[PDB]
Amino acid sequence: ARRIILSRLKAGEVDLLEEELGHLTTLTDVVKGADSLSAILPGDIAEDDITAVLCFVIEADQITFETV
Amino acid sequence: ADKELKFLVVDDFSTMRRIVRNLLKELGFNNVEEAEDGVDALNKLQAGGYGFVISDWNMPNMDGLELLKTIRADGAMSALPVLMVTAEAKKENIIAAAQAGASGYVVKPFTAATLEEKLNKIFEKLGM
Ligand SMILES: [Mn+2]
Repeated sequence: ARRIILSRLKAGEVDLLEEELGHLTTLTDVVKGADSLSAILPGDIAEDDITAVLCFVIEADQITFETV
Repeated sequence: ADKELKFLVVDDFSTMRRIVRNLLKELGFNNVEEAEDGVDALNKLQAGGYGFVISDWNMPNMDGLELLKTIRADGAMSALPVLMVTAEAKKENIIAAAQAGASGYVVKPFTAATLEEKLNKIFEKLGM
C-alpha cells in the first residue's frame, strides 16, 4: 500500500487530521508525531481527493505521498 | 475580517436559517440576508456585494453542491467563500464538497465556537 505524511502541523491539527482521515478511509500504522502525522493508506481512496479534503485545514505542500 | 461583511445564509428550513443568523450575530456579524434554496440564492447573489455564503446540503430545486458549482463557475463571484453545512461527515459528500471548490464544510448541529473556527480558517486562508 501507500504512505501519507503530514508536516508542520499546529496544536490540535494532528488529532483533527487523524479524524478527518478517518471519515475518508481506514488507516493502519498511524504515527502521531508532535507536529507530524504519517500512515499507511489501503488504496481504496484516490490521493487527490485526500489532498482536497485536508486542504480545508492545511496547505498542499504539507502533504506528501510515497510507496512503502 | 470586516464585521460589516455581507453574509448569505441558504437553507430550506427557516429555523436553521434563523439559528445560523443568530450565531453570526453572536460573532459580531449583522449584515446577513437569507435564501431558501440554490435557485433563490443565485438570484440574490446577482445583487452583488456579498462577501460570504453559508449553505446547507439538502434543498429542493437546487441543492448545495449545485449552488457551490454554479458559484465557482461564475467568473464574477467565482472566488466567493462558501461554507457547506451538512448533517453527517459522510465520506462521499466531503470529497464532493472539496472537489467542487467549497471553502470548507461543517456538520450540524454545530456550535458558535465551531462556526468561529470555521470562519477564521477561511478568513486566514484567503487573507481576510
Ligand atoms: Mn435542508
